[PDB]
Amino acid sequence: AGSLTQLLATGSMDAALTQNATRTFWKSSYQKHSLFALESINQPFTTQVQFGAESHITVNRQGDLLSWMYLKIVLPGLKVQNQADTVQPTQQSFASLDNDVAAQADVSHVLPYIEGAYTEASLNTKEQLIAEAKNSYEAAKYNAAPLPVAAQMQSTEMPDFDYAYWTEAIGFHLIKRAEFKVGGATIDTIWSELLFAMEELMGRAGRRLTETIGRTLRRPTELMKASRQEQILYVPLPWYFTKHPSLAFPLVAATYHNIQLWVQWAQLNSCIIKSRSNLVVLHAERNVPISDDHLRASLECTYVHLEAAERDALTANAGTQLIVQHQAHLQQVSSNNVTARLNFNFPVLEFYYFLRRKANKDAGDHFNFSGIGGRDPVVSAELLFNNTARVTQKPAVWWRAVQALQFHSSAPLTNIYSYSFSLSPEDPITPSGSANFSRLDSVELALTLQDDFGAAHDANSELFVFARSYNILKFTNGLAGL
Amino acid sequence: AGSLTQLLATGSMDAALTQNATRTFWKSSYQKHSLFALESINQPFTTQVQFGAESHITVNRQGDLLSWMYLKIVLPGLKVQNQADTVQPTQQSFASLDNDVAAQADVSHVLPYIEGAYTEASLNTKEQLIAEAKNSYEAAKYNAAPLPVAAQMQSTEMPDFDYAYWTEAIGFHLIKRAEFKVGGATIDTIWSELLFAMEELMGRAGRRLTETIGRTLRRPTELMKASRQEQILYVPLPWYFTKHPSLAFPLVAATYHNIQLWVQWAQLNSCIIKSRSNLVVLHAERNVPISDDHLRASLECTYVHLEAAERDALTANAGTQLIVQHQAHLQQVSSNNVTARLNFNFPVLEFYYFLRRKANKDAGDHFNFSGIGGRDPVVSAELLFNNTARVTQKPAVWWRAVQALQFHSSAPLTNIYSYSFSLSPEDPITPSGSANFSRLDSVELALTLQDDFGAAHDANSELFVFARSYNILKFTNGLAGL
Amino acid sequence: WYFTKHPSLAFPLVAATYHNIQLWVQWAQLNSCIIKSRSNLVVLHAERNV
Repeated sequence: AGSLTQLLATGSMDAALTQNATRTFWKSSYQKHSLFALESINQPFTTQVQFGAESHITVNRQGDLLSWMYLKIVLPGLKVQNQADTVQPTQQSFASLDNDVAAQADVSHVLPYIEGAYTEASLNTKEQLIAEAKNSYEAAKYNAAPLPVAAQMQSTEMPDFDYAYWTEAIGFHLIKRAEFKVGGATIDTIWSELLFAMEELMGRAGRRLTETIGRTLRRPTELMKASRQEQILYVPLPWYFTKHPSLAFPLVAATYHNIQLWVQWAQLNSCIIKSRSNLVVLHAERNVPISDDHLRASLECTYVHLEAAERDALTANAGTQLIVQHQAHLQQVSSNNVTARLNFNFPVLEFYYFLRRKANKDAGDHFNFSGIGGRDPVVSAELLFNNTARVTQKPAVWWRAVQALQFHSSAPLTNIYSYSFSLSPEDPITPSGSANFSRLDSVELALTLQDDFGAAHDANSELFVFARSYNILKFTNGLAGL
Repeated sequence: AGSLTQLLATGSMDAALTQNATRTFWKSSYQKHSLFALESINQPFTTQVQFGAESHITVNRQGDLLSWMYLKIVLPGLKVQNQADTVQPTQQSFASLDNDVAAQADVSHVLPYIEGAYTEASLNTKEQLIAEAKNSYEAAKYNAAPLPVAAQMQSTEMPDFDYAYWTEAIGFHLIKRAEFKVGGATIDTIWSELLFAMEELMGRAGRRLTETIGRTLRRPTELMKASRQEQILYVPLPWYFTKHPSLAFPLVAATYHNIQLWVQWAQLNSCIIKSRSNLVVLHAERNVPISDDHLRASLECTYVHLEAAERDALTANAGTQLIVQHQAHLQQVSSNNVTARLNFNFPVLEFYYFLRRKANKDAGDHFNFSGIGGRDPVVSAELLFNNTARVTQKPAVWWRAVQALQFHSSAPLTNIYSYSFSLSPEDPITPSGSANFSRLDSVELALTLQDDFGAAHDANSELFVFARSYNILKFTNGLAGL
Repeated sequence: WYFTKHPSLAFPLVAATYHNIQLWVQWAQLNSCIIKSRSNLVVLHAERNV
């Protein structure tokens, strides 16, 4: 009686929701699709792959569309030997944990707050004086309550043996820059720092790229274990056509253009960290000093094979694809107040920004975007259009956590900040907002950074700003162009 | 002036995106739906439930559709007593940690690499010699750099007291096989190993089945804590009709067919691990030896009640549902080169494969798909159609991590490999690609496994291959059939 | 086989489309394939040590 009465208890308001219902929950409807197949094919680079060099590949035409694209990287296992035991000790310098430049830079900021005879003190007494000076510095700069000295003395249990390892997220770090080219024109460009920021914000829970890029979430012991043997990494290249099947790049519609991936590789000296400064780093299998020619890479592409009728239709009329392109503003930081002039073009969906200390970069911690003592490097930021506040001054947590909560699949674990003009900037096919920067005379991101950011040992810290913008790729008569 | 100018700054390209806009972001539109209610009802098995037996239930007709289905399992708490203190010590044998068959099998592979007097050595000296021999084995087989001996000596802090526990993910392990039957015909079949693989790949972040199936992510101390008291598990049965409301099984349209769930239960000896070989395992409440009749299970079904008009429409014309069925190829492995002949039928969406060492199975670690020393058991795999490479030789990481990244909600924490012909194999209502195996004369999965896989103590290791295939379930005149 | 002796005798697969072509091989017994230095030796697979 009650359940039937609920179906009868309808009024004029229910008519807007349920009158002439076009859907039922109790019967499945499905759509028929055209026939297609997927094939994954690995392809060698056209030029030699080496650390610090640029390499390119011309993408083969082994199907009708191009869907997924992965850079397959093979890194050798690492071993170490004392320089005294080596017949040829001359190698490039690597970052070493006995010379922690990041910890030395952090100590340099607290030196003015050390009370007593620091120079003559025992090692254990120096560690105590540094921890007390950190409390005095943080009280003076941040009105922080002092932490117990014992809580600041975190011994990272480092192993009592010699090692070397590939840096955190080495699969991204290796790709300093990649360019997707069609007919000799650059269609899009991606950077190591952008790839990491995109994975932090858009990386879905349970599908994080951890193993696929050599990322351990800053657990040095896991990087050491992984680095003792050969590593095979599959780094996704997040081009517009890899984001949705309807955006797959129509190879058949671009028949008269070569499709190329160009990759600028990281220098070998930046890719490795060692336990001690006096160690030589060896290729674990070959027992020779590690060299720039030990980098191996290939391109793994997923091709789509279409039925003849769909292939012929796509060849006759591929039309236009909405694309997202990436733009970069890279700036050196030498002061706590920084203004970035964002000379980006087109309808910008969103931008990301973050800072890297010189000391973190020099320590080989390339994706450590933290400030001094691991703090947030940004105090506040403001966004100006033509000297008018588009976003008034907001604290770092608003740009990092509130923007990520509103617009992104994930909140960043590092100090990555974002701002979206789009309601859904991760939707590759549905435009949901933008600001046209080609119609603004000035776009300025004004930053107030933490105290002493870009001073002394951190002179030439880096500001990264990346923007995502809409453009249109047009296919006509076997040619493709922006 | 700027924001109004952006709305006016439109050209012929914007017309394809925004001309005659059929959607606004500033006004919600909603659809009205028909009236329905959901009811969860628990039902006993029609036959006795016991370990190692087969049991069935005829599903009641308590609503118009059948939606969710959970196997509700009740396991008793476990206690242990010394065999010497027990009036009836005769029980089935259980795996025991004082007789670690998996560790003994791993030691057997490194015996040829032990230098010195192993037989006469002290226990601590034997552990050192085994860790050194592991380095020599891994250097010889994999060109691995040696790990410090202290880093290989992981003491799992096992408690200094007697215990027994239910094996990891016991809720899946208990279900050796389940069959969904309609009118005496098997509509679909699921296996323990498939349920685990499906949860690894399709299990969403924050909705993993951990507690609901007795899974701890291989933390033995948590399995021990849970096993001291009665456990109630709710194991989801992932039938086609549980995946989307429009696929709910139309009970009213199948009025003349009995709907049955058949379950083949795991043997009790495989479900329990104990600290020591000389312990008797007791039911914690009853203080009697644990026996095959201590398994309790019931079926929890979610029924849908429809409004009379929708019920009558569905009874008159339920039509056809697209269904996904599961197929299995199960093979013994006795060599490092394995060819699996996949005699699957219908349009296959995707397949999963993985290996289990005999030693891991015998140790009661039923979902440990790792190789020797916890390594990846697959070096490479190739997929052939009619002796032509459909997927050329690819390394294990491509089949495990790249395929999961492209097509699945999650990456597996265990050595589960997949391959999809579908762009969205987790979409239950939208076909997005398949390969029709009923039109292929041969489908071969060729595997190169790690060295010594399936040799000696691992003779009769297991290969599992599961496929997901499309079929159609038809409803006509109160009957249902494939 | 006759078709391996001269190019003009190559077996015309296209002309035999409705017949399966099969090679059947009867293998020698393992006991006949091996000779050893001494009667009291066990013969092992060199790689597998079985």
